[PDB]
Amino acid sequence: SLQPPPQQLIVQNKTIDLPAVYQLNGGEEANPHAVKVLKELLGMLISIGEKGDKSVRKYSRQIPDHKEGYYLSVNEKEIVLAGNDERGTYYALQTFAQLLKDGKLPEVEIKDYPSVRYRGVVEGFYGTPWSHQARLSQLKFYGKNKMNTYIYGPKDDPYHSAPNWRLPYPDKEAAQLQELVAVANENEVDFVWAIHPGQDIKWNKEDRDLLLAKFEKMYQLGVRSFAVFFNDISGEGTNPQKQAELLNYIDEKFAQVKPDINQLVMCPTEYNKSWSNYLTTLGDKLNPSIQIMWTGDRVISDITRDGISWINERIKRPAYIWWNFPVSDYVRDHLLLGPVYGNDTTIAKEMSGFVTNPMEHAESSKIAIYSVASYAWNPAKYDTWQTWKDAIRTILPSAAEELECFAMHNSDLGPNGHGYRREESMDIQPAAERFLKAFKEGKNYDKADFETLQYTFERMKESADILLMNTENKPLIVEITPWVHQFKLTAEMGEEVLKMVEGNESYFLRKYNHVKALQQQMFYIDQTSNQNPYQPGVKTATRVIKPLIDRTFATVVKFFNQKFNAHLDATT
Ligand SMILES: CC1=[NH+][C@H]2[C@@H](O1)O[C@H](CO)[C@@H](O)[C@@H]2O
Ligand SMILES: [Ca+2]
Repeated sequence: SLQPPPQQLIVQNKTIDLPAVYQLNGGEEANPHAVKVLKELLGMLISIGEKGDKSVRKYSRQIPDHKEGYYLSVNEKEIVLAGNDERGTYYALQTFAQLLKDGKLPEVEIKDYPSVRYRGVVEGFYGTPWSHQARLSQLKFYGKNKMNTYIYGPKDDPYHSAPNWRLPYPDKEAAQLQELVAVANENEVDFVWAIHPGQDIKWNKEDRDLLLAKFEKMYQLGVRSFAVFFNDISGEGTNPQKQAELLNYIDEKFAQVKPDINQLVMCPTEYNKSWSNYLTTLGDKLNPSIQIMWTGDRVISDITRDGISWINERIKRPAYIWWNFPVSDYVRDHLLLGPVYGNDTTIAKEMSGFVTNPMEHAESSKIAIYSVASYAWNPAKYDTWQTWKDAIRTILPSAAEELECFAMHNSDLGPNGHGYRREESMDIQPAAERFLKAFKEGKNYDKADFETLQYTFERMKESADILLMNTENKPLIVEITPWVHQFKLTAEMGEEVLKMVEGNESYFLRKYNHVKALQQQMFYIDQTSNQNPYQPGVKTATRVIKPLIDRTFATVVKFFNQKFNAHLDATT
């Protein structure tokens, strides 16, 4: 199992021992970051190097001729880790580290390279920006999954957006950015520093000079890739001719002047199909090397063949995709922990880049991020479900089943202004649907369904309790804890409500009162946890499980009230 899966893989059904004695050719000429991964993992010859190095001369026809490509070979006689370029060598090592299992390797031959040129993450959501420690952890994770791109653009950073985009970062923060940049470098990730000036930009010399001075300060802190964001603004900063002129100016006086600038990227104001001469003005005027970002047919959407042709026709270049999932900044009471799916797997050539805007919950986003990394590297082989399982097992190996259970009932967004939904709880959804119907109509429910609902609530309780106490990824557990409490409460409510379904008039009373107490505890968590100004609270298992419970409760309470002439409160 390899994530992302390589372009080409031939496996020989033999295994070799990681050599106790070995001879390393190329250690001094190969990418230092790749050599470092190799030595920590470690007579038999091992050859490491970039094409052009004396170490790998014998394999140069083996090395794929692609940016970031690599040839990797393991057999009983030798090991070869040969990049087409320095980052390709590092990528060989990240594949190599996954082959190693118990001091053993399979005999293989891999030729690999990314299908999409830029792959990664844009921290571009509304809400609490990622902590410094969060970001350090992200960048290690990106290099492991061959994501080469991190776009730094937290809407609420005042040195990124209006009005202090004009001011150098204060010393403390600048030292932090500088560390991020060094750590990105170590993990072969391009730190792309974004600026968001359009809300108060003046199309004059004063503001244009300030923007270049700011980019120059960022250059001094090590930054080598840059973006200019014009998303979600109003006023004169939306002018497409002015924007293109600015980006072209930046390109002419900065990106073409410095020896080593990599990505120059812009996010347009009209960044999705439903929100549109703006696009053709940019496509025609903006220098061809400059990237243009795009979220799809709507603010939140998945990328289709027709959707991507539509945009590429207007911008006159392959669109650099900003995918708004798992971003939850418009449904902040939900965690979106489901599979990444819905994106067309045959359009790699029609995109310059593919990044995912994640949740404010950094560790919880690694499930989707790991999947996006898999998809963007090798879309033709992208496997939604398997990759979601591999993500979870990679992130929490000590409690993989429990995180799966929690994530599979924490996927949908609930009703929202963007109209964007995800599947959730599909496993039990038939059994749920059948159970509910047998009440609506007044018939006997199938027993197997009752038990499947029991088993589901039980596994939910187990997973909640185990996740709470897990110490392998504490930051993850801190992020999800309030939803964990609420998820456990849901499961307990579920067990008690089913017990109410199985008839004693005094037993039913105990169980009803118990359920009233559980509802109250859930109200309390919803009223005191995650109290943001927009979608306060904590909602979990909303698509299928919570309605199933609430409906079943309202039904059985009604039957009871009709039977014993009582007036129990049937609300939820
Ligand atoms: C390009 C773009 N910018 C906005 C918009 O898409 O919607 C996102 C999700 O609500 C939000 O996070 C982002 O800041
Ligand atoms: Ca070299």
